[PDB]
Amino acid sequence: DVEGQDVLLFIDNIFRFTQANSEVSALLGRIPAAVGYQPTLAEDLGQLQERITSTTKGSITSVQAVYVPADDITDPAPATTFSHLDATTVLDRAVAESGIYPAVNPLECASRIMDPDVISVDHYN
Amino acid sequence: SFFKTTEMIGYVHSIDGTIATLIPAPGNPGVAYNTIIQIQVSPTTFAAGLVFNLEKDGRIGIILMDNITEVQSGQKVMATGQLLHIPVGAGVLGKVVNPLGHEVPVSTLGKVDTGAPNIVSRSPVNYNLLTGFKAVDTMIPIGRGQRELIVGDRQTGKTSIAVSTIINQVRINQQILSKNAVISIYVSIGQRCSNVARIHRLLQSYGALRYTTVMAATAAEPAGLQYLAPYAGVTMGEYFMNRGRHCLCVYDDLSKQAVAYRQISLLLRRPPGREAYPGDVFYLHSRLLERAAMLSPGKGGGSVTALPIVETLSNDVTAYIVTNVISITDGQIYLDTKLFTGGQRPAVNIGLSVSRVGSSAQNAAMKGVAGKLKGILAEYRKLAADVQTIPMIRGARFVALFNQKQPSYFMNAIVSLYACLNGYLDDVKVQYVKFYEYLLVHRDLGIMYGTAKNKFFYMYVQELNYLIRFFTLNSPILHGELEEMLKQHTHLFLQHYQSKMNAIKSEKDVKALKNLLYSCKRAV
Amino acid sequence: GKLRLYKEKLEGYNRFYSIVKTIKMVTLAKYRAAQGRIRTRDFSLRYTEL
Amino acid sequence: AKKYDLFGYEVDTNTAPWIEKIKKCKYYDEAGEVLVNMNVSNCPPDIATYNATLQCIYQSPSKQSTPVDNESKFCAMMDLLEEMQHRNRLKPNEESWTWVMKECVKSGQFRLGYCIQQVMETECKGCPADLVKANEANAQKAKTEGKEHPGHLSQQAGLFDVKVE
Ligand SMILES: Nc1ncnc2c1ncn2[C@@H]1O[C@H](COP(=O)(O)OP(=O)(O)O)[C@@H](O)[C@H]1O
Ligand SMILES: [Mg+2]
Repeated sequence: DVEGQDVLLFIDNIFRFTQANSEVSALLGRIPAAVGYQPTLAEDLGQLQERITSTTKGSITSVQAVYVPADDITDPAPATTFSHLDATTVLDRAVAESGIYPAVNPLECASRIMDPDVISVDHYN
Repeated sequence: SFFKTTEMIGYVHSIDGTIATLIPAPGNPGVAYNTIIQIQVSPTTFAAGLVFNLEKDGRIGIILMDNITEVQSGQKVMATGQLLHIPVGAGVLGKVVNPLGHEVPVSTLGKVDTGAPNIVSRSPVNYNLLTGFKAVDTMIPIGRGQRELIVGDRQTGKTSIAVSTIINQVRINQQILSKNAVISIYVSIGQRCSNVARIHRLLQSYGALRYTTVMAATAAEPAGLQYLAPYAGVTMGEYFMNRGRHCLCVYDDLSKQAVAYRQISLLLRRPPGREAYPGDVFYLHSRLLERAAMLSPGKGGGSVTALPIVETLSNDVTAYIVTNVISITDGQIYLDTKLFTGGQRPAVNIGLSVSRVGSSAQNAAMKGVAGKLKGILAEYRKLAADVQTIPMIRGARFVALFNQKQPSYFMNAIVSLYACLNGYLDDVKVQYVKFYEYLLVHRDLGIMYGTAKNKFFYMYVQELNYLIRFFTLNSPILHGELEEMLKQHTHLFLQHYQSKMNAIKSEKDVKALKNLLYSCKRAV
Repeated sequence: GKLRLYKEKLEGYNRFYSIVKTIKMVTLAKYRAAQGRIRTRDFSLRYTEL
Repeated sequence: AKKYDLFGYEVDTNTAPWIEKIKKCKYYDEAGEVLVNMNVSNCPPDIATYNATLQCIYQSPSKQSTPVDNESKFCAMMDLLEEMQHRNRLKPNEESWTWVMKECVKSGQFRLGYCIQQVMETECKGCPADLVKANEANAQKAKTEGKEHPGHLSQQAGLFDVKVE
C-alpha cells in the first residue's frame, strides 16, 4: 500500500492458523462445528485471506502451504481454503511413494490462468 | 440504505465476532423478532444487525452486519420495528449490491422475509429457459420458474455454466420484447472478492449488466450477510415476477450460506444435529427455493427461475447440505470431475443429471430432436460398455458436439444436432465434427461460389431462429429447404475439406491441423 | 477419510465387474461360433481311427 | 361469449378497453407493458389484441427514446406469435401474418420475406400479391446493385485457411 510494490508472501503453514484458532475457540466456550473445528472457520480464513490480494496500490503474490490432515481433502481446513486460491497445487502420497517428486497429482490441481486468453494458444493446447 | 430508527431498546452486553446479545433498557420495551436494529458505534455512525433470539430474561440476540470492528459493549441500540426492506427495481440493474441494499462502488422497496406463492397462485411451467448448451437444453431442459440444482466438485464448471446461462440471454433479450426478457440476479455468497470483479468484467463485456444485477457477500464480509444474501437475491427477482416478467436467480453457492448460518446458530447456542448444523438448515434452503416459481395467468404469468449451486467433496452426494438441496430442487445438473479432466466441457454427467419437468419446459422444435437423442445415447452408452451400428456412429458425434466453452445460439445448436440426428455427420470423422460445425455456422459452403440455390434458408441469416421455434424443422415449410443446406454442406466438406486428412502427413501441417481443430472446440 | 476410501474401493469393484463382464459377453460370441461344430464333428475322423 | 381459465374461475373477456391502450403506442415496448397489465387483471389477450400489438410493432420506431443494440422488429414480432400459438393456444388469423410480410419489405430483409410468403401461402391458403412483388423487387435490387449475401465472406476461398477470431 505505502511503498507501492510487487511483494511475495510465504505462509507455511496456513492450516496451523486454523488449528491454532481451533484450540482457543474450544476454551472460549463456542460449540464446535463439523470435525471439531471452530464454528467461525470460514470467517477466520475469510478475514485473513481477503487481505492477501493485489490492490490498485501494489501487489501481493502469496505462496501458501496447506496441511491436509489424515490425507483427507474433504476436511474443512483445506476444503474451505480451496475457494480462495488462484492456483491450487495438490500433492498426493501415492505419487510420492511411487518415486515421482515433486508429488503433484495434476488431475486434482487447477489454475485460473489456464486459459487461451492469458497464456499462449500453444501452451493451453 | 440509512435505516429508520424509532426507540432505544437496549445496550450491548456481549460480542463474539459477528454475534452479540443485548440487555434491555429501563422499561423493557422489547424489540420485534427478525427486525433490523441500529447500534450507535459513534455519535455520527450506526451499525446494522438482525434479531435472532428473544430470551426470557429480556435479552436479545443480534447478528452483526456492518462495522463489526466498531461495535463495543455498552453501546446504545436503536430499533426499526420493521423487517428488512431493500432497494429493488430496474434502477438497481448493472450494479453490485449488499444484502442490506448498499451499492458497492467498483425504486420502491420490497420485503426480504416473504411467503412463497400458494397452490392456486402458481401454474405449470411451459416457457423454456435456454442455458445455451446442447447437453443441457436437450437432455436436462430448464423451464422458467423451475429450480434446477448445479452440483459437482471444485473446478468442474459450476459457476461458468451458471454465468454463461446469464450471458446466453443477451442475444435473445436484445432482439425480443422486454416483457419476455430474462433479467438475471447473480448472488455471490462467501466467494473471493476478485472472483466477483472478474464476473463483473465478464458480464460487462458481453452486455449482460444491462439485463443483470449482482448480489455480493464476499468471504471478507460477515456470516450475517452471507446468510441473508440469497434472500436479498430472490426479493429483487420477485419484483419482476409479481409485475408479469421473467427472471433468473443464481446462488453461488448455498454450501457457503449453510456454513454461515451454522456459525450464527452455533454461536447463539442453538442445538446442533447432523454435521453440527441446526435443526432448521433444511428450512433455510426450502423457503428460499420455493419463492422461486412460475405464477399463474391470474397474477401476470411471471417467473423466478433458480440455479442453486452446491459444492460436493469428492463426488459425495450423501452429505447433509447436498442431500437437502437435491430433495428441494426439481432435479440437478451433475458436473463430474473425471469428465472435466477427460475432455468433455461442460462436464455434464447425463446419467446422474435429471430435469423433473423437462418435456413440458422445452420448445416445440427442441422437443422434436431431443426425444430421439435420448433413445440414441441410451443405446450408445449400453453398447459402449458391452463393430459399429448406426446408433454407435451417430451417438459418438453427439458427444463431440456437446463440448463447448461459450454458449450456443438456439438456431446454431438445433441445426447441428438435427444434422447428427438424420445422419449427416456419419461419413465425417469424430475429430472433425467441430470443424464441420464451425463451417456450418459462420461460413457456408454452398454460397462459397457454387451449388447454392436456396430461396430462404441459410445460416448467416440469424433471424430464422424465431421461425424455427414456431414451426420446427420437421415441418412442410422448412424441411425440404433445410435438407438442401445440409446436403450441400456435407458433400462439399467431405470432397474439398476432409480430403486434406488423407494428405497431411508432414511436420508443420499436422501441427497446423491441430491448432485449427483445437480453436474449433471453443467457438460452436 | 473412511467415507471416501470405502466408496473408492466399491468404485474399484464396479470397474472390475464391467471389464470382466466384457470378457464374459465376448466369449459367449466365440462360444456361439464354436458350438457351430457339435452338430457336425466326429464323422470327419472315421478312417483316422482305423 | 363466456370463458374460463385453467382452474375454472371466471375470466374478463372485455378486451376493447385494453385495445385502445395499445393504439396509443408511440414505441413498441410499451405494447408489451400493456399486455402484462391485462393478464395481471385476469384478462387474457384476445386474437384481435395480438393483431393490434403486431400493428404497433410495424408502425413505431423501436423500444423507446434510446436505441437498443441489434434491434429486430421481426424477432420481437415472431416471439409474440410463438406465445399465442403454443402457450396460450390460439391460431393466428390471416391478419397476423400479413403484418409480418409488411415488415420484411419495409426494413428490406427480403430473404425472410421468401420464407414467410411460403408460410402465408400454405395452411392459411392466401397469397396477398401486393407485398409479393414488393418483396421480389428487393430481391432483384440486391442482385443488380452489387451482391445479395454478405459478400466478403462468400467470395473468399477458404480451404485450410479460415480465421478463428
Ligand atoms: N465449458 C467449459 N469449457 C472450457 N473450460 C471451462 C468450461 N467451464 C469452465 N471451464 C474452466 O474451468 C475452470 C473452473 O470453472 P468454474 O466455473 O470456476 O468451476 P467451479 O465453479 O466448479 O470452481 C475455469 O478456469 C474455466 O475457464
Ligand atoms: Mg464456482
